[PDB]
Amino acid sequence: AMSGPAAYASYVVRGANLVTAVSYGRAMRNFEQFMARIVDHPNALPSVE
Amino acid sequence: AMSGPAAYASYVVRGANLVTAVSYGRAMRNFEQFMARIVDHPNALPSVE
Repeated sequence: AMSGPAAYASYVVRGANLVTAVSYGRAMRNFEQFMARIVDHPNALPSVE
Repeated sequence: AMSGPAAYASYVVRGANLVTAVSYGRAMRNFEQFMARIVDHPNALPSVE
């Protein structure tokens, strides 16, 4: 007998993802994560943990 | 005799234009001015004034 999740994981294009979605190619999974890098906290090196 | 402008008009990719700029091969003209039409005040009919 094992364990695990009991639901799925949502994916919504709310926010400024929608603005990139309509007039372009697409939007971004992890957009808040993506905005956290290049404007919010740049020049960080790729660390696993 | 005439009056007129005295300088140019700025165009910077500051803000979320840069976020689209690194990933996708485009950037808007005043992303906020484009943001207000689609997510802030949608379906406003286009009028000249």
